Amino acid sequence: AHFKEYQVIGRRLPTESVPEPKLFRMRIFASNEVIAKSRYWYFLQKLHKVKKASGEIVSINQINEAHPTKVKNFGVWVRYDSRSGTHNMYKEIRDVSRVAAVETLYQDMAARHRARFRSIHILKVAEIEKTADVKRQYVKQFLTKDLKFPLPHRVQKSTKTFSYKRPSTFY
Amino acid sequence: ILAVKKNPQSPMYTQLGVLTKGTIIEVNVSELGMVTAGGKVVWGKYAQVTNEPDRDGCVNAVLLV
Amino acid sequence: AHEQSKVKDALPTYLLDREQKFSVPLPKVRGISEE
Amino acid sequence: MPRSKRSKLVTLAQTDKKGRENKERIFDEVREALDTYRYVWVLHLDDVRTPVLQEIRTSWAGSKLIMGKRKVLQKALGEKREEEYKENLYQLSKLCSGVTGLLFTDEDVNTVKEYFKSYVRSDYSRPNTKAPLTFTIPEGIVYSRGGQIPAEEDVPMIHSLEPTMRNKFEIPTKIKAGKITIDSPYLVCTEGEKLDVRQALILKQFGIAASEFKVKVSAYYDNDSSTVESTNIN
Amino acid sequence: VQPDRRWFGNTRVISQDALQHFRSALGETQKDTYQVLLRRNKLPMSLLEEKDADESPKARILDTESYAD
Amino acid sequence: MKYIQTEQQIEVPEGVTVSIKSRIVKVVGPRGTLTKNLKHIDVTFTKVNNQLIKVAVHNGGRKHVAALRTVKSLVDNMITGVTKGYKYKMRYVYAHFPINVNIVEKDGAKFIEVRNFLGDKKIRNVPVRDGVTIEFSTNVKDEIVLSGNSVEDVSQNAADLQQICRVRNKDIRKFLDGIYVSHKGFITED
RNA sequence: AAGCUCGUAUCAGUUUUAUGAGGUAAAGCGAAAACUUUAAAUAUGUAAGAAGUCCUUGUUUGAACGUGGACAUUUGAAUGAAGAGCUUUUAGUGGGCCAUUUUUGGUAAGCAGAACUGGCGAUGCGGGAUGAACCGAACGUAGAGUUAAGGUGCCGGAAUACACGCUCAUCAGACACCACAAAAGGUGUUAGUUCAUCUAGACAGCCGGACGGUGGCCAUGGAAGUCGGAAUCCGCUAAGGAGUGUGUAACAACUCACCGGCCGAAUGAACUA
RNA sequence: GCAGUCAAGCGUUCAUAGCGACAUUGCUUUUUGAUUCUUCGAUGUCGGCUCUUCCUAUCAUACCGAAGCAGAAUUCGGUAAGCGUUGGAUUGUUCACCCACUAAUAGGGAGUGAGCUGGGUUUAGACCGUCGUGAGACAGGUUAGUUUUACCCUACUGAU
Repeated sequence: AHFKEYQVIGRRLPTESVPEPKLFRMRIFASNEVIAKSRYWYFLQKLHKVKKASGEIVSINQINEAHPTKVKNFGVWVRYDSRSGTHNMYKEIRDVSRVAAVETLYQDMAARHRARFRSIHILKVAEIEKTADVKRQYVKQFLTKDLKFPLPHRVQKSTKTFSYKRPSTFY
Repeated sequence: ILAVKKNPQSPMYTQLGVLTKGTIIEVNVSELGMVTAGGKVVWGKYAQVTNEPDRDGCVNAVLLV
Repeated sequence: AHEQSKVKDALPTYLLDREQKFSVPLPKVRGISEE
Repeated sequence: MPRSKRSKLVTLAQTDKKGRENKERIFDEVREALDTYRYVWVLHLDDVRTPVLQEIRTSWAGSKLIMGKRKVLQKALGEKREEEYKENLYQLSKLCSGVTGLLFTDEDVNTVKEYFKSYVRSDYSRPNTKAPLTFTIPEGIVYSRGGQIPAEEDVPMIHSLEPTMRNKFEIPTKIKAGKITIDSPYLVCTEGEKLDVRQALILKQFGIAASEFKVKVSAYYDNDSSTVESTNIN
Repeated sequence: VQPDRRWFGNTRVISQDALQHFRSALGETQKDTYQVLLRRNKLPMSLLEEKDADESPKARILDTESYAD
Repeated sequence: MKYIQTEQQIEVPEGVTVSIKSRIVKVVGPRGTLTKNLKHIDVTFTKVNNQLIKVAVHNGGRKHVAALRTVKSLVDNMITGVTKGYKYKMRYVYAHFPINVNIVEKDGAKFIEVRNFLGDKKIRNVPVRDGVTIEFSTNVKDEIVLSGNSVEDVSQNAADLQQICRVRNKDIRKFLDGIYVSHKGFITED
């Protein structure tokens, strides 16, 4: 969709001989808050034996970008279960914010590996602070001095159904 | 072969002599040269047929030892 | 075989140098009708 | 290149790649022998028949001869002043160019510089030198050795190597009865010519050793004084 | 098929005295052209055959020089 | 993987002038002029300084970048053609029936006549191409030399001469008659 | 319905609580996995007030059994609400397919027998080109608006919309579908995982070395690394097999396995989608 | 087919719990091309004229690739359905096999009771054999052993 990133802090319910549990926290990518809560409970129950029935959501907030207008490179690490045995995977995405990088990663996984939103688990999104640490060549080829290139050839948009001019793809 | 000792799924077929799969038959084993304690010479034992010999010609059997 | 070629029952003298419960193996076979 | 790529050729032979340990052992041996002798020469022996090299070796069983990767010898000695086992070495390490070449010894300088002065063997052209002779293949049956022996003692050339001279050595030949024959005069090399790649092959095919090969020296180092002395012998 | 100790039991043993008797009583036939057979008294017949020969059939030459030799 | 740009370079010697309009290349040299039409290849040409011409592909795939070094090689071949020229050398062999080769003009057409092949009576003609000169080399019996500015004419004519004399329905281990290509070099030499 | 005694705050294809039953660990932890200390459900039975509580105690004090008064409706969980029970008898019916969810048994492969729950027959309407079992859907007569399922190049009402990738098929593909040939074969293309080589210079190319005992032993007309058989060692090296192919009647000659020289930055193998 | 051996992978991780491709051995009669004188129960229908058209899984004709392919004649393959693919003898049976001509005598589908008939339809008869106490029935065998339309609408062929 148009994703957002939430911070969800949950906790097991209080009880005698165990007051004040240990307040676990997660960063989740989702389109609204209900999906974020659902993912939090899913991942807790998967990690260990806590249950929505026995826990509670202490807080849930939104995390904005600190510099939403500065181009950055991220490395993304993903694990997903489809179709046979799982496998981890590291990709590089050059974009402007963590949310948009994740959105394009999801679209790309859908395009290639027949993967949907409930098969994919984002493990880490980390900015590559130092150049020459980027690995992938399809990103590396955008970091050269004095870069110039022309727009794709032979495209043009029209609205009339009849034209009198035999257009030119100027060029 | 020397007899059809026992055919499953009926005694009437045991009488008639039918050789379906699972049948227990009695074979002459003088070619294997078996000798029993006390020094006698076995020449007849039991085997089980292990195929459907209506989908081929051979009757295949495993000795019972 | 080639790769392995780099690093690397009591028969008599006349028998070497030569060569070659009470259940039944098949219980409960399928059933055949009289038809 | 996910598909449509060159399938490399696997082959079933006994020997294996030598690996990094060989470079390391060589670089260790040269440096740990560097402080066992006193005079360290350098040689330029490029196209050396291994039997000749072995004769040079055995001409004294008291001194060690080392051969290896050029840059490995440099890494043993030292590239800049700011790294070297012993002192002032770089001034000969900056000179070794071809197939070098390192001679340890425990003998006076003059005996060695005269041994390497009075030595030469007879050999083949080793191309891109000058052609020090002018021979033409006679215009009949091309005999095995080329035509420079008494031809009535020679045996006619075997049939099996006609396509080499007809394709690669670019010599117009035909096949009459089993002898290989030529009918037009042929010139291989003109005496005093830069020899391209094919003429050395055509010459080595006829077994005429007509080249002087002498080992040469370019630099030198004496330990108990520790300063190089570059003397040129050829 | 139920399990049972028969089936894994010998059924038709025979002894050396009977073997020798029957083998000696196959070279004394004296067929009568007017006697007809009524029953045959099932016996192990591959042990009582094999009168003596004088031939000793040919040896297999294929075990030494196959064909590529 | 859709590289942003792929590039090659064509070096030009000091006698020839290449001139490239839309995609119709024309090279003029010390030996003649050659023209080629590359309008089916989708590349961008650029001149650097009178001795270097860069060819480029913007944002191209694997099959599209494959056809770039081939354009480079065609233009290079044209340049070496107009400076050095090409000379192919063919030879004919025979056992019993001599192959009799001749050049004959049939209404201003310059065919090559091949008679007596294996005793045949058919008169095989191969039409010489326009731009490639042909002559029988002396000092060597049974040798025909073709020369010219273009490779794709010399080599094709040699192919026609070679393939006009196949041996049908015989053991090509025993029957060795034919016309085969002996050498492919330059006119200069050396 | 005939009809009449009864809408009596009592009922219910429902949840909650108490408790049994599955006992599978998947809570979770042990006295040297060796538990039962104990979950969370999965549908599985029963129970949750007036025919009920207390006082007081006569018979075959605890067991049932008799007795003489106190006890009030937020009177003993939640949701919904008025259509359960006898008598008369009176009409039709009394034997069958599809699918899902459990269970048992099955062989070439199908499947067969039990049980629950939906569809059909008795039933139109919208969609799937066309359809009894597929997706939607509360059938009087009309007006207006909004939608379901399916769709939107033209047939044909509705974007030749927007954004990111993949694909070239000399019968592409657009499927009652996730079953059948179905596991592999391909120098088609794209992404990914794990191991390696590498400025003491990788991968591809050219050029040089490729040695000595030694034509190693047995074979036989001839077998010198290369028709065969048994070993497969030693020396010298940077490296060089008692030898990967071409070749000879036997040799010679070329070649790679392995080293080095020229050049200069990334390369290779296996594997998954 | 049955009983094994192997061993790349798969299987939650896993060899060894298990599966398990490709390879491999056991034998169904006799090591010297000797004649094998099996020819052993189809319970239901094949076999044959006249005439079109289609498939390719190709016999011949055209063109190619490979073989100890010297020449001649062959053998194994690729494209290809344009063209052709015969005359007779045999029912004490023809779910076949013979001998000739030929370039070759390939395999099939649509079939086909309204364009034709042979065993086989069964009947009306009769006799013989087997069975039954008998009337009768059949393990059989022999003989006898009738189906005709369009004058309607379409399709096809010609004609106004």
